[PDB]
Amino acid sequence: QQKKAAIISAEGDSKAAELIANSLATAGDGLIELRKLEAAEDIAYQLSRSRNITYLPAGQSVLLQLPQ
Amino acid sequence: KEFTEAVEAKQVAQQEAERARFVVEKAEQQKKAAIISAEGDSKAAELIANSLATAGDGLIELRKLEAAEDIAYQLSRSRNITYLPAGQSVLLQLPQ
Amino acid sequence: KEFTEAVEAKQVAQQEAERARFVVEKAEQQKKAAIISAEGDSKAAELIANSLATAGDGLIELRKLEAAEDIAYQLSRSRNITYLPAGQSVLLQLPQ
Amino acid sequence: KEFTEAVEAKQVAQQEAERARFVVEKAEQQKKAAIISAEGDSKAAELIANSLATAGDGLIELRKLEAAEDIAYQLSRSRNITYLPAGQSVLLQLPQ
Amino acid sequence: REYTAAVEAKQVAQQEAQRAQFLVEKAKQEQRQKIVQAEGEAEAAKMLGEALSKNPGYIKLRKIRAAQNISKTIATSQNRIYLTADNLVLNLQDESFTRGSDSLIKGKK
Amino acid sequence: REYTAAVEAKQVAQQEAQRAQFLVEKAKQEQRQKIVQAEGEAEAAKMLGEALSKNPGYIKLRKIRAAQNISKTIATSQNRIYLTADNLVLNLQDESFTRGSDSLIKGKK
Repeated sequence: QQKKAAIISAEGDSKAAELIANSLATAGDGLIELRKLEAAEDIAYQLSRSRNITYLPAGQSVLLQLPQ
Repeated sequence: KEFTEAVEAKQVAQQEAERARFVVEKAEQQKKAAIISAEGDSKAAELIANSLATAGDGLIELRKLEAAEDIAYQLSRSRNITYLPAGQSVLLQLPQ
Repeated sequence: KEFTEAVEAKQVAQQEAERARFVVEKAEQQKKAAIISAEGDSKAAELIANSLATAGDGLIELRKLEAAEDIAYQLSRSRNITYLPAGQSVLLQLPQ
Repeated sequence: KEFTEAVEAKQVAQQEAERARFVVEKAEQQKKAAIISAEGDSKAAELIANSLATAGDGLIELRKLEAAEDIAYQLSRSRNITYLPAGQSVLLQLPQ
Repeated sequence: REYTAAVEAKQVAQQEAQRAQFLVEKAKQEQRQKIVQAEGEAEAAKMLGEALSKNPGYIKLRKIRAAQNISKTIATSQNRIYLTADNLVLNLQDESFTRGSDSLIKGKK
Repeated sequence: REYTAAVEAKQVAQQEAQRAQFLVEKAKQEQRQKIVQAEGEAEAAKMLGEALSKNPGYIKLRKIRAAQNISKTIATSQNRIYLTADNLVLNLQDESFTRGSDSLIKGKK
């Protein structure tokens, strides 16, 4: 039974995927980003409760002394 | 007095010998059944292995998600969480 | 005090030298036993070696992944376990 | 006081000199015996060296893996011991 | 003490060399018992090789799932292990975001 | 104090030179015994060398299982430590994620 409609559970998740995948491959991170903002509100409240939020440079020979 | 204790230890060793006889038999049995209990959990593994050797990592993407919910609730307990770089010359000082 | 002790040491050493010829015999036997037990471990090991050599590094890595769960299970029954990426220039500085 | 002390030292020196000549002979016997206990060890070592030279490094690394378990068994009966990468620009610190 | 001990140990040594051949049998049995512990391990091994030496697919996925399970029991682990900046890319906006998430590309994996 | 002590030492040193060649013999027997102890160690040595020096299949898997017996023993291990990060490759979303263990393709390993 899980053969059948777990392949199909995939098919659901995985065509949500397919269409986003063609979406972003053609153009780029469109709703990943708009919902980086909307999920900023929501999920980065879930991830602002994330206490020691810290950012970091890159694109160079960035050498890190991260928290003790 | 100590002679009785030494004899008791010797008898304990002999009883371990008998227990090891029955471990012989238990060993026959889990020959069969541990080989094949492996076979079971491990063939879950066989097919996931082939499915992914063909394409790539499918199920812990979706289960980064599902097992995020569940066992990364069991990780939302994990007090110190950071998230690694690589592909560069990364260099580190860390928590005491 | 060294005269009687030396005489008793010579006598005990003759008893122990004959007993120890027979203990070298016992040691050959006990090494059959210890060889075959350490080789319970290590013949399990050689059949694992054959499995991973014929089949490849499958459970080389996957007991390097299943038993890698042991790292997260078992590292910090202490309090200062951690690691440091390679292919890089880490500034390793162990905790206090 | 040094007068009587030094005369007593002279007589003690005579007895100790003859004593110690024969202690050197007894020590020829005891050097053989100590070479022989160190032979227990070192001749286990001859046969191990022969074994590993003939058969590669199997237990060179597997007492570095199996008996490397000893490292975890023992390193920490105190609370400030560690084991830490290199092949990097490791700039080691050690703790209080 | 060591004299009577030595003589009794020599007689007990004859009977215990007989029992030591018996021990060789018993230890061949323990041989089988640990053979089989690590040979269930080895059944996992033989098949995981045959299914992954082709291409390490469940080994890709089980680096992922062992990283996930290692995290998962890092939860209870006090260990001051860490991670660091920029792979699970939570530089959520980045090229490295398309070099940790698009790192899933085969060839980059 | 040392005069009679040294004279008796010379006499008991005649006796103990006899008993020291006798120690040659007795400690030779304990030498064979200790040889045989560290030579069960050495038979582990032989066995594992012949088994796993041609190609470390289980010495690979024992790097593994003995790093995990070490870290089945890291419980006693108060030890502060450092593995390497690309060892546990907690680089889940990375290019070098499965440079670590697509080394399952032999040659990288």
